This record gives sequence, structure tokens and C-alpha cells, in this order.
Amino acid sequence: STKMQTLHKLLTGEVSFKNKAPVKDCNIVHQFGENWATELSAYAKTLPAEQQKIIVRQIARVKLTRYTVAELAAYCGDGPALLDETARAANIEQGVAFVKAKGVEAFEKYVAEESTNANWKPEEAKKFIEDVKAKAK
Amino acid sequence: VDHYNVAQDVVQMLTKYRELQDIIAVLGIDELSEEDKLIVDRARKLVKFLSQPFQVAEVFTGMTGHYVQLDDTIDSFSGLLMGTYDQVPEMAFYMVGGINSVLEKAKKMAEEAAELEKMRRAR
Amino acid sequence: EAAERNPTGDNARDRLLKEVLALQARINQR
Amino acid sequence: SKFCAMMDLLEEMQHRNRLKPNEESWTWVMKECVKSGQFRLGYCIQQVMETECKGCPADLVKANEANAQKAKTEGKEHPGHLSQQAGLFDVKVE
Amino acid sequence: ADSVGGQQVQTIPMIRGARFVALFNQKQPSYFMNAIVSLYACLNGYLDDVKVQYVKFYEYLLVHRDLGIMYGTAKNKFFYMYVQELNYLIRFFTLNSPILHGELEEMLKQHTHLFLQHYQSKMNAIKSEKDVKALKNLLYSCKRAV
Amino acid sequence: RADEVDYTNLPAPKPQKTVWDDNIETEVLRKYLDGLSQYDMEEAKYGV
Amino acid sequence: SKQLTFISAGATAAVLQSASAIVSKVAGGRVQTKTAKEAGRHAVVVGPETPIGVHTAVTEVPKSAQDPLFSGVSTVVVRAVLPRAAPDSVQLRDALDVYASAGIDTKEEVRSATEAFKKSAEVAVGKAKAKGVKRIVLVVKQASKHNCINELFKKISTETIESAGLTTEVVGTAAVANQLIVNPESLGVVLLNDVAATEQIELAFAGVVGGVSRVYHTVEGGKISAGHSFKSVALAVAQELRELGLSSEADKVEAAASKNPRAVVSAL
Amino acid sequence: ISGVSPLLYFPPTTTSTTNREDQINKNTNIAIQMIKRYKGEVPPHYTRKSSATIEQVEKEIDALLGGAEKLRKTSTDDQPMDKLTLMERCLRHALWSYHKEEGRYDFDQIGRWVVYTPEDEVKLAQLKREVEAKEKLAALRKRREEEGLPGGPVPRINWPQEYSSFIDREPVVAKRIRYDTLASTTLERDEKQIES
Repeated sequence: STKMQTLHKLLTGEVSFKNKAPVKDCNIVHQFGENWATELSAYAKTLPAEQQKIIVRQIARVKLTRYTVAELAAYCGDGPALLDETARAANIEQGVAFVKAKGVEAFEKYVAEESTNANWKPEEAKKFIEDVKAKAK
Repeated sequence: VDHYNVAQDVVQMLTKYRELQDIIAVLGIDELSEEDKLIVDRARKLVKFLSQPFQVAEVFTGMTGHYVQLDDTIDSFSGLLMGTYDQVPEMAFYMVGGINSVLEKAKKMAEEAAELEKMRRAR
Repeated sequence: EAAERNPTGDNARDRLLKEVLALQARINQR
Repeated sequence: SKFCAMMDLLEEMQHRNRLKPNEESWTWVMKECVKSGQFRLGYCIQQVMETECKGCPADLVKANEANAQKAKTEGKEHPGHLSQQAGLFDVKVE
Repeated sequence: ADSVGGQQVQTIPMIRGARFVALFNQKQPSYFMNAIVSLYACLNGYLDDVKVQYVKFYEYLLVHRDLGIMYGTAKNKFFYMYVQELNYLIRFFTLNSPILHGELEEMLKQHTHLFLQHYQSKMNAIKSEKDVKALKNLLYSCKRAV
Repeated sequence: RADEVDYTNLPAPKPQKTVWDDNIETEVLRKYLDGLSQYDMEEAKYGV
Repeated sequence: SKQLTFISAGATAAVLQSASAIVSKVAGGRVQTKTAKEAGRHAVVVGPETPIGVHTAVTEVPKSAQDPLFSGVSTVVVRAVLPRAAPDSVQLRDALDVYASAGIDTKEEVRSATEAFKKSAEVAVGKAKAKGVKRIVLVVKQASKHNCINELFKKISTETIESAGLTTEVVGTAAVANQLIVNPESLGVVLLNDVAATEQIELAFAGVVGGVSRVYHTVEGGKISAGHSFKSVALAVAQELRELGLSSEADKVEAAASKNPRAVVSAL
Repeated sequence: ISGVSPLLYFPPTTTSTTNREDQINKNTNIAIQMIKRYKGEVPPHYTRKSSATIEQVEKEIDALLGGAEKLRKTSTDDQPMDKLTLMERCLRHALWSYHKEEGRYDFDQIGRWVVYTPEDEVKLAQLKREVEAKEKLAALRKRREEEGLPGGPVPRINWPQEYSSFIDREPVVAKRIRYDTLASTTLERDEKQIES
């Protein structure tokens, strides 16, 4: 109960972090956990409609904030709904350019290292590399 | 760092004055050299400045209490150590707060002394 | 020559010190 | 540091056991200095070998000189902050 | 013991003892090489013209940094302060040995000459309200650093 | 059932001062590189 | 007859061609569309890069184009823009901070920066008074490098706002961006110092709002539209046509932007 | 670095076709403008009362001093000087000051005929270190360009370690972008135009 209450207060902005750090998806995952969104969604059902709507809005805004300011400015210009697809397209274009510039094996190794550092799943990395290769040819 | 250095210098000066008290009581203040004389005077001023009346001591003392700030204390002690207040009368630091109060008391003492000397000369 | 050519609490404390020193000098003169 | 370990061993042998090091030990030390690239320690060991043993190996001396010249050419003759100029009030004493 | 109530006469033993006393002050443990080098310098009199209140700054400059390289007056080959591995060589061979004696003496002479020429002159010339405070802070920082 | 979790506490991200190689270029541009390192540390402590 | 001045500042040829096609199709040829690099009125600037001659960089949350996530939010984000010289020449925002360290005189630069900051503060306080808010939020990057430009901006902005009669709260960049993106309803009027970080934050805010057209106030006196994406450029064109005096065309362009942001030209 | 990032980091590579020549031209323009502002105004033009060349003056001085070589006598530094020695010192000082201002840095002769103060000696040492450092840096950058490595300096950083240490990804991304841009860019200026 205390975890859900603290998460709701933090999302509402009533209570800030100890160091007044920005309320970001990364920090929320670090503190509460990976399934914070799901657990909060389950908990909110025991709250009036207004509180549930506020929880949903805050969760969506946090998911949007998960991106960086530069990425949001570059890709979110046409809307948050299209932001994800724009970011994916930009990343795929960058991968295609890297492949064309520095072969294929080097790109594979670089993508592997990038996924390792970024905590991307092996399946997601394989999907991305296959997609960029298909786009190239 | 300023606080630390000021504290260390104050402790060293007080220790030196304590050591020199014995020589003073045996040979007299005149026997000591000029450097020792300056150290003695500064140490006495520091000792009298360390005194501080308390707001709950009105009945015991009969004077208003004083609240002093850390920065004010450090600055005043640094100045006294450097010698910026050598000409100030020794007693002005007794039962007072900050350097501002010290200077005000010194001004009051000087005015009273001038008035008393004028009256004496008139007599 | 080149250096010459190129170009409040502390003030209150300095003023008070000057006033006290002046008072001491005046009483000495008296 | 292999050099430090070997010097400590030599001190233990000579002082706490009364055993004079032989030329083989000094040659090993000079080889280690050359391999590490410590040309100054190589010079010092060369002087020590000349003083006590019957000279320093020419191959090791030449290797040390080559390493020193390479460092000089590349610009690593001495540290950088030492070359940096600092005034009386500029020294950033930590 | 006799100098309690009388003017002192600056003899070599008194000067060296005062410098040793100033050196003994320290907060953190000192590496054997730096310690022995400083003690040897004070014993042999490279500090006799150095001021007691500035011995700590002198030692800081001699140990943490260097002046021969900075002023382009380097002449030694292997005896340099930044080579911390010379400690075991010093342990093996006494400083009073032909192997290191000359280099050590040359380095000490160079450092002392540079310090007296440049830093101590400025220190003595300091005349201001802020420069004096900065010098005091620097001296204390060196004292509790080395 | 106690000692569960703090929630509102985030450990401070320990910044690491960028280190440059020892070279003549490094000596020439010491001031600029040091300023870049200081800016990096300030950005790390301020978030962005 | 009438002329619309299209300016490109870091914009893509695709977006520029889309804007040209949209304006041509909507207007029908009554108002010509000429391309230039500087203007004071009837001007639309496409691209993240700030154009030349703009001192105020205001943006708001239009009611019509409110995103469902950010429905009902009302905050005015105004960025102060210093005068822009040629790209090769050193910009004022950097000169004012580097010449101070170098010892070079910075009197004319300081005066120009003061004029720009005063104009930006006047616009911000006017917006705050119009909205009825009592306190505005100043945004300054806490970078040690920008220890002079930010100081001057804070001094001038707070002086002007206190003279006007409103309150000022100073903040950095990361925290203010996070607040504006998570809980923007807690901020009424936010002024930003002239920095690339502030520009990027403003662009990100405009994008996350759902696509909006920013307003730039130039030294010549006036308002010019600014966009960076297809939807933002479409909204800018609609606002420009509305200013020219075309209401039906502006409404059609707004509807096309709301419906099909990436292909408004084909949608309408 | 808790939390899966939306995207994987890639080299920005925004300097696809930004020629080092254009970058150097921009740097030269910036330096020219800054130096002009620092200097203020070019000092007013001066008309020579007499026309002569530095080489001609040096030749004349050498010829003049060659006739008195036998007369010239060495002496201790602290002892009083002779007329020949004084003329030699004054003329050489002026000539070498002119040469050093022009750009001919013969430190061997400068330290002899121009250094008379410890301040002068310190300035000479600093100038010599600066000149040697610039020459070595130019040679090293030439070798780097020949090797094909990026002209700009690069720090010694373990980006995987930085990723592991950092929680948020935005500062790390910004740092990587800045350092990659620095590596791609070349910090060189048209010394010809600067000297002109």
C-alpha cells in the first residue's frame, strides 16, 4: 500500500525525491521496479474515476519523458503518438547509414555492444538488425 | 578552512600566552620582547572576547543577552589575530557580542574617558 | 605607468573603527 | 611493479641474509627495466653494474638508449604538470 | 632550555633543529623516499636559508611537483622526485653513496636556488590585505597536505 | 514485516572526471580540456 | 498581390516543399510565396534553427490543437533570443562569456544583450499579466561556462519583473524541463535564457504538446510564425493565412493538420 | 542504467561532408575578428624617414664591428664596459628585438643579446616552450592526418563503464555526442592569414 501511495504522490508531484531529482521513467523503474506501470494501473482501479484518469495521464507523460529532450524535439514535432514511429525510423536510418559506411560485421558487433550497454533484449536487437539489413537490401 | 585555521591560530596563541604568564610573573612584562608583548595583548583580548552574556543571564548579570553568528565570530577572530584591532582598548571585548558591539563599546568608553578627563582638567 | 593608464558591512565596520580611533586621538589631544 | 618486487628481494637477500647479489640478478633487473621502458632506472642499474659488477650489457644499454630517445621524440620525456608553469598563488595545493 | 628568557643566537644546530621540528609536522603518512630526501636536505643545510614558516611549502614543491623541469634547468638522469620507484634503490644504497649522492645534491641545489630566487622573494615582498591571507592559507594547506 | 524500501531516496550519480591522454596536444589544450571536464562534471551533478 | 516570406533555418527540403505545396494549394495563387532569410511580418520560418532578427521566441498551447494527454494545460514558454550574426561570426551568447575571460571589452555586447533581455522580459511580463499569473519562472543553464550570460539574464529579468510588480523564481534546465513535461499545469509563464538547451527544450515542449506553431517577435516589431515538423508548419501557415485575413483557409489547414499531420497537403 | 532505452546509441556523423578546409576557414575568420576587437584599431600608418632593409642594416653593423675586433677587449661582467662592447650590445639588442618581433626566433642569439633581466629570461623560456610545443603539435597533427585518425583530440574513457555507472541516459548521450563532435572536428587555423 505504501509503495502505491508514494508512487501516486510522486506522479502527482505532491512528494519529490530526496535530492529533488527529475521524475523520470528511469528513476521510477530504479526505485519501484520494472513493473511499476502495471502495478500502479492495477492499484488505481481501487480509486475514484478522477484519480484513475490522473494516474493514466501521469503514466503516459512519464512514458513520453522516458525519451531525451533532443529526441523529443527532433521526433515529437508531429505528435507524441507518432513520436515512437519517428524515433524507430530515425534509428533504422542511422543503422542503415552505419552499415553502408563501415561494412556489416562491424555494424553487427557495434549493435551487439550497444544493446549490451542499453539493456536491450537479444530478441529486440536481432529484430532491429534484421530490419535494418532488410531496409538496406 | 577559514574556521579551522582561525581555531588553530587561536589555540596556539592561547597556549603561548599561558606559557608566557609564568615568565611575566617572574621577570615582569617589561622583560618580554615586543613580539611576546603583542602576543600577550592579543591573547588577553581574545580571552575577554570569548566571554559572551546570555539572554537568560539578565538576573545574574543585569545586561541584555547577545546572539552571534558563526561568520561574524570567524571574521572578528581573524581580524583580531591579524592585528586589525590592536589599538582597541582591552576591556572593550568584555561581555559583548560581535565586533560591531565591540567598536560601539569602545566608542562609548572613549567618550566617557574624554568627558571625565575634561572634568578633571576643569577641577 | 601602464597599470595606472589601464583603469557594505565591511564599510560600516571600517567607519566604526575610524570613529573609535578618531575618538582616541581626540581624547589624547585633550 | 616487478622492479620494486625484485629490489625488495635483493634488499632482503643482502641485508637480512648477508648474501651478495651476483651479476645474473642485476642483468635480470636491467632486462626488466628495458622491457618496462623505464630508461632512468635502466641508467641507474647500468651505473650500479659498472660500479660493482664488470660493466653493463651493451645490448641492454642500447635498448635503454633507444627507448629514451623514442620517449624524447614522442614528447614523453617528463610529466606534463611538472612542465606546466605555476606561480606562487597558482599552485593548486589540494 | 637556556634560551627561555634570553635572545637566541642563530647557530647551525639551532637552525637545523628548528627546520626538523617544522618538518615533523604532518597529517598523513609520508612516503619513505620523500621523507628521507627532505631530512637529508635539512641535515646537509639546503634549508639553512629557507624560512621556518615556509619549510612546509618548500617540501610540498619538492615532493608533489618539481621546479627543474618547469624552469628548464634539468641535468640529472635518474634522480627525479616523480620516480617513486627510487625508494627501494635508496633502501638498498645509502644516500651517502657515489651512485646517488651527486644527483641528489645537484637536484637539491637546483630546487633551493630556484625557490630562493622566485618564491621566497615574492613571499617576503607580499604587502597587502589579500595576498597575506592567501599566503597563510597556502602555508596551512601545505602543512596539512604533506 | 519492516525494512521494506525507502522510495523517495535516489543515490547520487557519482561523477567521474574525464581523463585525457598525456601528449603535447594535451599540454597545449590543458585549459580547454580541463574546462570541458568541469562542464561535464557540472552537467552530471545538475542532471542535464 | 500579397507576399508570404518563407525562411529556412535547418529545415529539410521535404518539409519546405510540403509547406510550399500546402500554401499554394490552399491559397490558390492569390498570395505569392517568396523565399528569403529575414522578415518582420507575414513570415513563416521552418527549421529548428532560430532565424535572424528575432528577439522573442514565445509559444503557447492552442486550445484547438491540444493533445488528448495535455488537454486543458495552459502555460506560456517564452525564450529570449539574442541578436544573431552570420554563422561564421561569433554569436553574442558566446562572445559575452568568452570575451570576459579573455579580458576583451564587452560594452556594446553587454548593451545589446541587455536590450534583448529587457524586450524578452517585457513580453514575458505582459503575457503573465494577461494570463493573470503573479509569478513567472526564469530558466537558466547552471553550466559553469555560462556564468556571465546567465547572471546578466537573471539580473535584468528580475529587475524588470520586480519593477513591473510580479514575482520571479529562478531554476535550472533539467528540473524545469522535467516539470514542464510531467506536470506542466503547475507552471503559468516560463522565460528561458538564450541557450541551445533552452531552444531544444522549447522544441520538445512544442512537439509533445501535439504539434504547435511558435511565435517570434522581431526587432522591427511584429509576429512571425515558426515551425519544425509537418504539423507545426501547417499550423504556422494556417495562422499566417488567418493573420492575412483568410479564416476558412486557416480552419481547413488546421483541420488537415489535426487529422493527417504528416500528409496534410493530401488530406486537404 | 536501469531501464531499457528507446533507442541504441549511434555515431551522429553529422559532419558527412564538412571539409576541414572550410572548418579552418571558419576558425580563421573567428580568430581574425576576435584579434581585431582585442587590438581595437590598427595603429596609424607611419612613413619611414629613411629607406633601408634589415639585412642591409645587419651587414653594415657586422662590417662596422669587424674593424674593431682587435681593439675589442674582453672583461669581467661586473667590471665597467668599453665603448665597443656598449655599441655591440645596443645594436644587437635592437636588431634581435626587431627580428623576434618580425618572426625570426633565433633563441641562441636572443638570450645573449636581449636578456638582461630575470623577467626577460622567464619570458624567453615561456616563449621558447610555446614555440616548440606548437611545432611539435603541428607535426603530430600532420602525422595524424596522414594516418587518417580524427584530427580532434579524444579522451581516454570507457563508455561501457560510464553507462554502467550512470542511471540516466541523457547526460551520457550528450557527453558521447560532444566528444564525437570534437573528434570529428579539426581545430586548426590559417597561420598564414593570422601572421599577415
